[PDB]
Amino acid sequence: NIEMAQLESNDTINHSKTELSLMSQDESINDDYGSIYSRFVQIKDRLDQ
Amino acid sequence: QYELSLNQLDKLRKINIFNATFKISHSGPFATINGLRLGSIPESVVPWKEI
Repeated sequence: NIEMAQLESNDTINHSKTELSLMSQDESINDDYGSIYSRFVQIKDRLDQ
Repeated sequence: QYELSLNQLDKLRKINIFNATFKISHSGPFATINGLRLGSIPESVVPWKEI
């Protein structure tokens, strides 16, 4: 029974740690900023060109 | 790339001066034109072909 509870606790620990450590949502900010910077670059560099 | 773009902006600010090529500035006692020293003093004379 302690092993079954340890199984549920193991799945819980794994899922919780995986969800908490990296949700992949943090990369969206750098992706947006990178995209905006990409637009600014593609504009200004060609303009100066 | 953005750094290169800013460098191109400064290069544009310098490109506003594009009308100046042969342009003469003042260096030492004399004034040189586009990097060519003109005139000669009693101390250090310049070359004839340079003038």
